This record gives sequence, C-alpha cells and structure tokens, in this order.
Amino acid sequence: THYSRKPQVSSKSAKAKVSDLRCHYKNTFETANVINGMPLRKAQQLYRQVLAKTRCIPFKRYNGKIGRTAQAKEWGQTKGRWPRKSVVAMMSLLKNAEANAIEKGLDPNQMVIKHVQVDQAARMRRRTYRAHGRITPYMCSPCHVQLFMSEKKE
Amino acid sequence: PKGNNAIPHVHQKKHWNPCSSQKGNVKVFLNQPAQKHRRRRLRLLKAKKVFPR
Amino acid sequence: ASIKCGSRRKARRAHFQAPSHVRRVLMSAPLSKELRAKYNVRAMPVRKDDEVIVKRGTFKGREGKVTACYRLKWVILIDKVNREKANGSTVAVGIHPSNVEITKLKLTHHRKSILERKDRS
Amino acid sequence: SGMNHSAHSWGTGRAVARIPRISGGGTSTSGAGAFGNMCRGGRMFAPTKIFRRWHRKINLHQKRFAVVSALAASSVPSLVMSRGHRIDNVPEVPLVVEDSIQGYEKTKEAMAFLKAIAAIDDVNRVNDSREIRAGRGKMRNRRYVARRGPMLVMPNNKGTRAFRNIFGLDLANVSALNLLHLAPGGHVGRFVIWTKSAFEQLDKIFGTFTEASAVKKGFTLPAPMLTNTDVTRIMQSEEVRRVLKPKKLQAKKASRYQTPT
RNA sequence: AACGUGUCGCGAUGGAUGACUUGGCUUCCUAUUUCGUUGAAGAACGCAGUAAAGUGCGAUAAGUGGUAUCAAUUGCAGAAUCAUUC
RNA sequence: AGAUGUGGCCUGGAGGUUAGGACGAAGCUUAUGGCGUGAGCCUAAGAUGGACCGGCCUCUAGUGCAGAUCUUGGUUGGCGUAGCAAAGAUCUAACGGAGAUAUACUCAACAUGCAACGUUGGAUACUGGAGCGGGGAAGGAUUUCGUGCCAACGGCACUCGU
RNA sequence: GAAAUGGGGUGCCCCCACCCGUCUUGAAACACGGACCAAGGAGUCAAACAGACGCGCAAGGGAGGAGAUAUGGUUGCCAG
RNA sequence: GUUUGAAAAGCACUUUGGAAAGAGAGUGAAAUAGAACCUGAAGUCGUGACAAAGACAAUGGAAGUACCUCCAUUUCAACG
RNA sequence: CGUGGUUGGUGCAGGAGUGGCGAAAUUCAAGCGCAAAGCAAACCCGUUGCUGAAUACAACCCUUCAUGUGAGUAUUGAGCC
Ligand SMILES: NC[C@@H]1O[C@H](O[C@H]2[C@@H](O)[C@H](O[C@@H]3[C@@H](O)[C@H](N)C[C@H](N)[C@H]3O[C@H]3O[C@H](CO)[C@@H](O)[C@H](O)[C@H]3N)O[C@@H]2CO)[C@H](N)[C@@H](O)[C@@H]1O
Ligand SMILES: [Mg+2]
Ligand SMILES: [Mg+2]
Ligand SMILES: [Mg+2]
Ligand SMILES: [Mg+2]
Ligand SMILES: [Mg+2]
Ligand SMILES: [Mg+2]
Ligand SMILES: [Mg+2]
Ligand SMILES: [Mg+2]
Repeated sequence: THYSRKPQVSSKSAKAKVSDLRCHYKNTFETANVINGMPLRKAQQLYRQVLAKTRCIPFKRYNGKIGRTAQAKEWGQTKGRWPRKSVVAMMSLLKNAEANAIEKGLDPNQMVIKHVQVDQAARMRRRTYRAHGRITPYMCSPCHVQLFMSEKKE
Repeated sequence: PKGNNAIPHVHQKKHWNPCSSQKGNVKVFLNQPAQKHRRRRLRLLKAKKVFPR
Repeated sequence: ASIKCGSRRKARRAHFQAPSHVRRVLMSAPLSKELRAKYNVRAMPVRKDDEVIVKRGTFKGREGKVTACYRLKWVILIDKVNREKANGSTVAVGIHPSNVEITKLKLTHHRKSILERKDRS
Repeated sequence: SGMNHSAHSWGTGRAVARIPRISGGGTSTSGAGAFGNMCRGGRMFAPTKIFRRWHRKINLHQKRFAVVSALAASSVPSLVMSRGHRIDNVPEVPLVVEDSIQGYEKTKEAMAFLKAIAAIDDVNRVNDSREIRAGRGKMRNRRYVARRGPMLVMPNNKGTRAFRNIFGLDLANVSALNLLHLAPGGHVGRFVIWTKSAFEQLDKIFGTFTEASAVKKGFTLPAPMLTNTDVTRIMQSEEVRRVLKPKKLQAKKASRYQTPT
C-alpha cells in the first residue's frame, strides 16, 4: 500500500522498500534523493565513494548550518556531508532491488533508478534530563524509503 | 436595574440541593403513581385476607 | 431461555453471556420435513454425531455429520463442510445452526425424553 | 461526577492558566486541569437534576375540549385523509360497524373483517412502513417505527382478543378515550372504526350542546363561535354583495412606450 | 541555477469522525431481604497437565457432595464409557 | 453598547406524516458546479466507504467557537541546530562475528566498503592501601550464576550487559 | 465534434488596502492575549412575584393530596 | 473499545537478506481489511507532474487579461 | 357445656411461594454486472395488459488479450400463522 508511483512497464522494473529503517530521516533524505536519475551502477559507485570520502552527499533541503565543503561543487551546492549510516543502509536496498531484478529475468547493468521517495516514519520515544529537574524529549525520527528502477536499454 | 418588583423572600439559603459537597434536603414525588398503585394492590390483597368482613 | 425482553442491552447481554446449558437451546436447528412430520417436533438442539444439511452460506446443499458443537464460538462442525489452509491441511469450517437443518437424530434415552416433551400432538 | 478529585489551582507565577489541577504525581492525569465545564474529566455546565419539571398539568375542561375537537375531526373525511390514512375504499366516515366483532376469537377472522369493512388499506400502510428507526434511539429500546393506522373503539374492555395481534390496528375503549391516540403527533383526524354500541353511548359520555353529560359532571359541549363556519358564502351572498362598494372603472394601464417625464 | 513558493495526482505521519455498544447514569418495583467469638469484614500466602495477571476455590484447593439438565470442555494435551442413575 | 423581529439557517433526541439504501446509507474528499444578500442548502465525481438514513409539521435540549497565560491528544518551525568538553589513554597482531578485502566493461594495487564490536597475547598507562582493592549495616530483593540471544533499553557504539 | 456563454484554478498588470481580539477619551501600537490542528468549551435548572402575549372557564376559577375502576388487566404499551 | 473478516481461510512455497524485512505467489468479495488490522479527518510531510516568480514579508479588495479546467448551461441549418 | 393448631407432643390435606418443563406457521419460486427490474398518474381496472437509453463500467484516446460482483433478513411472485 506504499508506492507513490508505479512503473511504466512493470515487467521491466524491480521494486525495493524499507519498513522502518532507523537511520535519520534528514540524512537518508539526501543520501537517497541524489540517485533519483542515476543508473544502478553509477548510483552504487557514488555510495562507495562517499564512504571513501572522495565524493559527498549534497544536503539541499535539510542542510541548515552544516559545514560547507569543497566537494559539493559537483552538485552545484556549497555544503554537503558523508552520512555513512544512511549511505550503507541505501546500499542494502540497492542490493535488494537488483536481486529482485535477477529473479524477474532482467540485466541489473541497465537499470536506471526511477522513483526514490523518502518519508518520515513514526518516531521513537526516549528522554533526556535537563537542568533544574526538567525532563524533555529525545526522539529518534526514522524513515521509510522506497524505490523501483526501470530498465532502459538499446 | 431593579424596578417595581416585589420584595422577594424566597427562603432558599440552607443547602437544600444535592451538589458535589451537599447531600441535600429535598423530597421528590416521582414514585407518586407507583405508591398509588401499591396501596390499592395492597388493599385488594388485604380485602381478600380478611374476607368477608 | 427467555433472552428477548424489553431491554436490548439486557437481552443482548443474556445472549452473549449465556452458560453452555443456555447455549445448547440457543444453538438449535430445524428438522427435515420427513422428520419434523414424524416426531411432530419443529426444531431440535444440535448434538454431535447427528446428520445435517446446510441451507445458508457458500456451503449450502452440503450434507454431513456433526463432529463438534463448538458452543464457545457459537458454531457447528460438519466433517464434509471444510476447506484447506495454505499448508494443504484441511480445517473444519463453522456454521451457525440457524443455517442448517437436521436430517437424522442421534437418539439416547435422554434425547428420546426431550422429543416426548416437545411433542406437539 | 467530574468533582471527585482533590484538585487545587496552582495559583499564579507559573506559565499555566488559573484552573484547578489534579494533585499528586507519577500518573498522566497529575497536573491536568479539573473542575470546569471545559476540562476533560470535569463536570458539565449546570448538571441536570431530577427535580426538573417533567410532568405538566392541564385544566380539566381544556383537556375535554381537546378530546372533543380531535373527535369532531375524525368525522371530517378531508382531515382524516390529509393526515395519512388510506380511507379511499371505506363505506362511510364516521364508519360504524356492528358488535358481532366483539366475539371473534381468531385473528384470521378479525383480518377478514378489515378486508370487508375496507380498513385493510390502512393496516397495509403500517406494515410497509415498519423500518428500523434512524439515530441513537434504536440503542435505547426504540428499534422499530411504524405509522398509526386505524383505531378500533369498543364499547367496553371485552372482545379484544382477535384484534390484539394485528400489527397496525389500535384498540380503544369509549369510556376512556385518549388524546394521545385520537390526535397522535398533535395532528387531528385519526381514522376510527367505532362499533355500534360505542357510538350509541357517545352522547352520554360527552353530552350535547344543550344537555350535559352523565359521565363528565357538568360538561356540555362548548358553544360554536360561528353558527355557519363558511365565511366565504357570506362574502358571496346576495345580501352582502348588495351593500358593497361598486367596482369603479379603473385607470388604463401602461404601454411598452414609456411615459413623458 | 540552487533554495524557496503555489496548484493538482499518489504516498506517509496522525488517530478525528461516522456507524457500532455484554458499560455507565437516572427512575420505579418485589421479598419467610441485613454480618460476626459457631471467628466477620479486611489482609496474607497458596491451588491447573500447561497458568504471569484476573476469576474461582482452600493442602478435599480453577474444586468434593447432592439435585436438575442431557453430551460437552476446547488454546493444546489427557480421559472408563460414548451414555435409565452409578 | 443595547432592544426586537424573522413560513431565518444549523445540531442531538421525541410525536406524527412522506420517502430513500448492498444497482451502495452514515462518514470522509473537492479547480463538483448550481443558488441563497447571508447563516446555509443541493447536485455531481471518489479509481472512498460498507449499513443505515432523508424531507416537512410539531415537541424537546448537555444545540453553533477563533482567541478564556482555555482543557486533553497530536503535530510543527527552531533543527540535523545547542550540544554529548571534570574523573589523563590508548596502541598492536591473531581469532571470533552477517558486520568484508563488498567495483557494469577493455582496471595491477592507492585514487570506488568506510566506520564500529568481543576475546586472548603483547606493548603502554592509570588507581596508588583515606584504592575504579576485599568484606558488612541501612537500603535494594534476583541485580548472583551458566547458556542462548540484540527488537526496545545501556543519551556514541556493541558481537558486550546489572 | 465542436462552438459559445459562465463558474472554478494559477499567474500578471494598473489601482486600493496598517494586525486581529480586548479594556479605553483614543490601539496598526513600543498596551494585554495570540506557533498549527482535531475534540471538548460558558445565561442552565428550580422556587417566588411581575408585565407582555397565546388558551380555557368567568362572579366565579383551579387544584393539590388522595381515592376509584377500565386495570382485581398487562413482559410491555400503562409512571399515561 | 481488542471494532481484521462471514469464517483464520492469520500469507504455504520461491529467492534476496545475518536478521527485521523486501520482491513474487496464495487465501478472501475486499490484503489501499495482513494482526490494537472497520471508517481513516484536519494539521504536517515526501514524491511525480506542472504554474510561475526579482528584491514591495505575506494575506486581502476591485477590475480586466493570459493560460488551464474528470464543471455547468446553451447551440448546431431554410435554426440558436 | 363449649373452645384454644399461639400448651406441648404426635400425625396429614389443599394452596401459595420456589425450581425445572411447556405452543403456531416459507429456508416457498425465480441467479446472479446488466429485469432477483419497472410502468399502467386517489381508488378501481389489475388473478390484467407492454416494458430494457447498463449493445455497462474498468481513468489521455482507439484497438488486441485478460480479469471483476461474498452471504439474500433485499426485490418480485405465490402461500401461510
Ligand atoms: N493535496 C491537497 C490536499 O488534499 C487533502 O485531501 C486529500 C486527501 O485527504 C485525500 O485522500 C486521497 C483520495 O483523494 C484518493 N481518492 C484516495 C486515497 N485513498 C486518499 O489518500 C489517503 O489514503 C492514502 C493511502 O490510502 C494515504 O497515504 C493518504 O495520506 C490519504 N490522504 O485526497 C484529497 C485531495 O483530493 C486535503 N483535504 C487538503 O488539505 C489539500 O487540498
Ligand atoms: Mg468533593
Ligand atoms: Mg465526566
Ligand atoms: Mg402480546
Ligand atoms: Mg454546551
Ligand atoms: Mg566533544
Ligand atoms: Mg601512579
Ligand atoms: Mg545508545
Ligand atoms: Mg467606550
């Protein structure tokens, strides 16, 4: 009940989805929106390069006083980061989507990532202890990621 | 503005209604037709009990 | 049983909070018209091991023998009325005894004493 | 109700409103507001009392002159018809039958009476209108609603047994006629069937204009305010049209061409 | 350009509204209707093949006896007989 | 400010009447128009819903919200921000572990799998006998111990754990 | 198989236009209350008089309490 | 409120993952009824498609226009 | 000479109260998206007559191949209690 969009040709498109990821929403937002037009192998290349800290993830919406870096001129930004926990959870999802392409009978080297959508999951409640006897919230904010990818060849 | 009204004397200053703090002092006749029926039912049960006096 | 009264909330309480000797009378089925006409009794509480045929539901027109009167679930269990799960294993499907008429009675000399008590002749 | 807490106001000096608040701690209701019409778990505005005026008292003559007025309108077939009743095959209004129906002992015989006196078209109006009531009231022992069909007025309490089971036909006694049934809804003109000897004692019960009643002590029927209730025949009679003003020739009307002004 | 802004379609978060109601509240009635040293109310600890809480019961312990009922209980096991009593 | 009028609108229930509903009622949705000066009413479409309900006349009331430092629930900007800076400190190899040495080609490796965990050995420190030593009271009451195990908790982490 | 008038939607131009509620002689105020939404949220009920109006009877009016029997009936209707 | 459904028929099996889960199949009228599971609002958010747009904070009024419109109504021939 | 069941003991008979038990008749006939629907404008014609604007819909359009109506307490027609 979850996919906002459906593929054109569903017999040439493999889906993948995360139930409740427990990464930060505001970092898996930009980790995942950067691969929304990329092929599967160029999107996987980007994530192995964010881990090596050779390329960065551009923070374009939930940036808000992050440090500005020299590597965000690739994306036309000034500030971006290397969110390694949102990166490696998106690598588990690209590996699920290409396993779901092989059992459909499809070549995973021809898959363009159509449709990345990240939405907010239900938050999880903890507690921090402030001065003067106060107790105030310490929420988690996890996320929902979904993607298909449609084959574009010849 | 008070006008040409009668001087009231309404006599309700002694904690008569049951509010959240008062048990009340109040007597309602909602069982009036059921005690009306009870006394007649019990006079017909008694007129049998004494018969034929 | 006398469950139906003026007050719905009290009537609908005495139905769903009924003991199993009240649930036996409430879980009754009509008799077949070759059997209603013999004993001169119109309906009968369902026992185990008496044969019935189903009259409402997707299983209507299905005969069989009653294998469980599951009074806590308000249902009946016919062996021939069943389906299968995902495993391929078969499970008995419950029917309310309203949707069912009896075609053969299972008779003991306490059940033959109920028919002489409900005999309309 | 709503007042069974030990709540007190926290006063002023905290950034919270000045209302009573639940004492204690360690629970989710503690510190929550109490004792007002707007707090949850608090008490309603002006909580209802059992010494409200429930019952009303009506003057005895003004109850009698309302039973008479709803009973006069059952004789008018235009008002019985404009109130819902299907009296299109009925022999006469006021319908009057004989007293042989006060000895019927089978409901199948009472049903052939209504077919023969042609009052079965209003019993079959009530059977069709049987539905489940709309709203909350069907949880409150008011599940089904029907319409009010014909009333059957008996001379006394007997002979009802064939008629008690028919859904739609109402029974009555002429010695005790209810206005709740002679004009249900506030609307006059109930269709009434009127047995023979319940109709021959209706001058002893209510009297006439010049002769009082035996049952109701001192009650004559109230005098008509108008002798002839047809005030348009007066407006059109030849001795009222005689004294009217002569209708003069009025001015010639306008035209599509305007006026000089 | 990027951020942003707006509008629609689809998703999420949220848990309102409607429908439902084995509950409350209010009224009225019927009694061979009113506890305890013959140990009460209350409190404690236990009791099942499986059993935390609750319900029921008290080392005869989710009950023994008797009467009525007349083939269940059932989450899973177990169980003489498959039923004039036993 | 105030008074009043309204065959003026709206909500719950009751008495009557007149009708709707599994060929889809209430509810919800709106670039759904229509019409009323207006409160509002009504139609249409839901790729919504799944069983109740409308109109008119009367009767009745716990009957109309935008604000009361209003009540209760939820959400949101701030904001991936302030911060997580006392009590010196960790390093190494081998094992364990899903937690790696993770790459579509025509590529030798660096420049495309980072970080982080436990155990034993080794190195380096610290506490410094008014001890991050070994036992008791009060308080706690299974935190003790073995074995599995990682959802949530141990504000970072965990394969570890009170 | 479209044309035509409207209505709705989004921009644009020229023009006009101070933030709402509140106390106050006077608030756009450098005066209070005011982040968003849903759901609740405040002239009620009884008693005594009075006036207006509706209704019955009228030198009379009307109970109340209680009886009575349709009902000494009925699950109920019917506490009417 | 446990109110999934008429009935658990409570998703066998396949292959990705250490797993949570995912992609398919399957049951059922319905799975956008998949387990505190009917309806699923407002606020808030993501995404696809678009409309644009300087800095006059925004909203607002009037009057046109530009583009759009799962909307209404009317008209199609010796006729509106 | 009568009387007392409230003198005590022995007996026994009805009732009430209490608890079990105890009634009528269609699963009637039409089959499924579409007539298991309507019309004949008080009543009566009518136990009768003639009647299909879903040749449906499934989302930018047309075509090709597919899927799609849970249970009748509804509807209609007969018969009952
Ligand atoms: N997008 C604009 C907004 O639409 C909102 O309302 C929108 C939704 O509430 C509404 O919901 C749609 C419905 O149209 C559509 N036909 C079917 C769909 N099931 C609904 O969507 C709903 O269900 C899905 C999952 O089922 C949820 O993810 C979603 O949050 C929920 N809105 O569609 C409405 C628009 O047609 C607000 N009313 C309004 O504030 C605003 O206009
Ligand atoms: Mg108190
Ligand atoms: Mg309360
Ligand atoms: Mg009866
Ligand atoms: Mg109120
Ligand atoms: Mg630091
Ligand atoms: Mg040292
Ligand atoms: Mg932690
Ligand atoms: Mg002033």
